[PDB]
Amino acid sequence: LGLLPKPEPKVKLSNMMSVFENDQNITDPTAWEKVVKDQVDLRKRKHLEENE
Amino acid sequence: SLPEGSFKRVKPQYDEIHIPAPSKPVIDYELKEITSLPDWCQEAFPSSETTSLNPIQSKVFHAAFEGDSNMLICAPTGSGKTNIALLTVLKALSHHYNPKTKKLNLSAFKIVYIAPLKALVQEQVREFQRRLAFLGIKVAELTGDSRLSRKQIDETQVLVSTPEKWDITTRNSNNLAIVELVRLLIIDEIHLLHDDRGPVLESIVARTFWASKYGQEYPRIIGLSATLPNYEDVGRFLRVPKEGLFYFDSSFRPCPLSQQFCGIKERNSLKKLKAMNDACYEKVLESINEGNQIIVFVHSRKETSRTATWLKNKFAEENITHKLTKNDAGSKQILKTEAANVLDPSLRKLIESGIGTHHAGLTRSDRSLSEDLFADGLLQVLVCTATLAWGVNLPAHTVIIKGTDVYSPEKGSWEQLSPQDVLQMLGRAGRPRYDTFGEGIIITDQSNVQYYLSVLNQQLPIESQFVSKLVDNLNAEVVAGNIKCRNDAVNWLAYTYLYVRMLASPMLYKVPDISSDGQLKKFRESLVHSALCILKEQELVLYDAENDVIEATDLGNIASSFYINHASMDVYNRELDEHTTQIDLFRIFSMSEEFKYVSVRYEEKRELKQLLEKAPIPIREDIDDPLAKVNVLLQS
Amino acid sequence: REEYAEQARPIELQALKSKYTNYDHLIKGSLKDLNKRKLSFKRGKKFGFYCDICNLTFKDTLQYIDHLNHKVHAIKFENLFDEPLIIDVPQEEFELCYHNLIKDFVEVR
Amino acid sequence: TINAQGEEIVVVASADYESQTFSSKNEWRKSAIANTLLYLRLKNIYVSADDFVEEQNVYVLPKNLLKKFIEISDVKIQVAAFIYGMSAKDHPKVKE
RNA sequence: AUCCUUAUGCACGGGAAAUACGCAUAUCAGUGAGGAUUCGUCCGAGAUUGUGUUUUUGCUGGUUGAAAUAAUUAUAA
Ligand SMILES: [Zn+2]
Repeated sequence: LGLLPKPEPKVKLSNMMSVFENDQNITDPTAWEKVVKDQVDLRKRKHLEENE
Repeated sequence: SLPEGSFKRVKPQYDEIHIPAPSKPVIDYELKEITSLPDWCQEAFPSSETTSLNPIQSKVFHAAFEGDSNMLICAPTGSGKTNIALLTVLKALSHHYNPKTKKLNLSAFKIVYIAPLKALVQEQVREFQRRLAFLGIKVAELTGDSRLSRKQIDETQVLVSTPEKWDITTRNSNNLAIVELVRLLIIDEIHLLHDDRGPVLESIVARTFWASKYGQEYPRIIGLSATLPNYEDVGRFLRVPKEGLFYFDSSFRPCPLSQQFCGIKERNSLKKLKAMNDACYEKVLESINEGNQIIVFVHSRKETSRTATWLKNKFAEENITHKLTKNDAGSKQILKTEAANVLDPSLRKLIESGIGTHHAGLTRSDRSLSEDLFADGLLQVLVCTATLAWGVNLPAHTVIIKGTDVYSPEKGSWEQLSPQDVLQMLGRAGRPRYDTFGEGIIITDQSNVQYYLSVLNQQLPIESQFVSKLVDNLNAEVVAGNIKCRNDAVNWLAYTYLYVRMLASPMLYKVPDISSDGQLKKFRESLVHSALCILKEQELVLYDAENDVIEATDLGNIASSFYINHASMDVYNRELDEHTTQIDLFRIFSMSEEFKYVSVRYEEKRELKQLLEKAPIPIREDIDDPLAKVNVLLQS
Repeated sequence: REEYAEQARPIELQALKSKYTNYDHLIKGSLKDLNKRKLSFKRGKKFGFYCDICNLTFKDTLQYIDHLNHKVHAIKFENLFDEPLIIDVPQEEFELCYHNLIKDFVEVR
Repeated sequence: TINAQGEEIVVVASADYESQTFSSKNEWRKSAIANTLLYLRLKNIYVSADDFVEEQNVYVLPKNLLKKFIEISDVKIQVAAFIYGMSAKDHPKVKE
């Protein structure tokens, strides 16, 4: 119904190469590295904030 | 902003925000009645339905008789403007026309009404005839297809002209007597200045003030417009005395416009278009159950027919009968009488379903037919291009604008819907005469909604595009002989509309001078320099940099007379040659800059192909090129 | 609207006759021969073969002539004016008429 | 179109695409369009220069008439006019 | 207060499978379903029936012969 935002893909270091949905996966390689690593560390850090 | 959005609905395909209808006006005033008028003016409103003027009109009217001064009306244009103009006309007539002696003084006053479009000119003229018939006035059209000659202007009193033809009439040196005789200069839709025809209006305005100083009696100038910001700056452009300025917001509109957006969340065009069609269908389904007659605007004319086909198979899949459940016998009759007889763009079937369409590229007769049928109401849904909002007054309860990106040959790129067009599309709405309020709707991409909210609030100034038309206007003026030097040019440019706008916001319109030259002397003179270089290159005018002397050439005079653009002019200059032949003549004609906006079409292409085989005058270009299409149309 | 509901619930004509009677001139609508012409059979297709009696146009020749040989087209042709199509030989037919064939033949020749 | 049915010949209206046409270098279109470039053919003008001899009469032809004749002429088809003049009093053997 | 054991829920992460995962106004079932054995006995949890999906469930992205350029009006006669 659209009350929640459509989920993005869940990237990892393995799914890194295979996700073309978001841009820059090749075009901006190290920025993309910062996006996937920042997103993984964001889910992990969100987990730690949940336990905390 | 918060008051504007009251209520927001979230839907799977799209997020729709529903703006409530505007507020009703506070009454600090008396509604002015008709019996308060003098003897002759009581037939100004021969059908007096209310016997009282609308919220906008009364105050502006009595102010208009009270002062003789330059006036400006920023208004919803809810039919309120027509009567006001009529009444000022009657005043001028009374000033040159005695109350006791009922002989009308014909040769004294002259009147001009500047209506941007030929069709709207026509409509206006019938209105003026109806209202002014009792004095015995000739109200006739001076513009374009009107084809009035040297004499009839002299015979006539009230004139209704389009901006272009009025410009060209007043530019010509011999008629200047008529120009002096005109006391009353009415400018309808002064908001046109935003668009590139607006340059003509500001040039006309400049000519009225600056060009006639030898007789030097300045006519009454009345601007009439949709409500717009920077009204004050507009007055400083014209003369306007502070009291003549009347700013009225949309709260004074006859039918309050309920503003509605659907943001589209999709990106790729194949699903995006489908989502838009689904949204449109949903809106139509909500509307028609209420007995709502509806218009759907689109970008292109080819889009219209396919859209209507989509509504026919989809809408009919849902329910066939409800669109016509009433007078199906007479609907079958009238529908077959209209569609089957004159229509041949395979548009008959759409008419027959009872969802019709109107666009440039539909026959003149078929065109009038579609208008009339949608007026009667056998047409529940009307798919349209942008012609109707701009041209025709006929309102319809629900108005949907489908899409954002329009293709402009100006850029050669897909731009967003321009505010000045969006607004006039929203103007046609629930009918002021019959229905209570309108439904506006904009089918749009969500990212640009943030932009459309603001530009739809009408916070945007009338943009001055004088930069393109400066050169041609200056050339024409030199042909008039009014400018012998750069200083004269910039004095004329002080009465120019870009001048005011530069003063307001120098860096927006790219004034480098800024702090230097409060009057922008050196900026004005620099623009004149820039103009006279390119003009001199086109051998339009004579100019010298250090000595500064101006004179008009023959080519410049020709461009002034036939109102050729400067680009068209230099194109003619080089492309015409001593040895050029019959084949090349058509090619050059096609190259004329006025055809830059022309382009070949895929529905046109079969007839083009049939033509170019049997065409007597050969074409060096080929079917894909618009020039070839132009000159084969010329041959036809 | 009311009229719509109700509907839901000379010498030139003699020349037209003179046309649709003699076929030798009617036979040829093909004068274009091979040519390209740019633009439910009712009220004409603006192209094809024109039958004004029933207001139908036929894209092929055998349909245009065959329909003409059909009774309905002859019934309408008669209902236009008269019934000559249905209209013994007491020797005056070949004497006077045949003599008119020789006479008119020499007049044309 | 005229078409042949079984043991028959019938005039038939056609459709779709028969419209492929060649007509490339021929008829009016291509040569007439090619005619505009004919003023360019007089920028370079040369003849194999024959020995000048007073024994036989010699002709003097102007550059403008020739140019106009070239303009009126065709790239393919032969265009031909007559030419007239008279002997000047400087040389009777010269024909202008 | 620290550390540790079991279970549950919450989730980061890492895998494996979906020929499996279920549901039942159904029947029976530690008051013993269902199986093993060296013949002494041992293990103790689902079994029967019907039915849904099951070369899959919900969403996205790209490529593509799958397909989809507004209006207007100006001459000297
Ligand atoms: Zn017939």
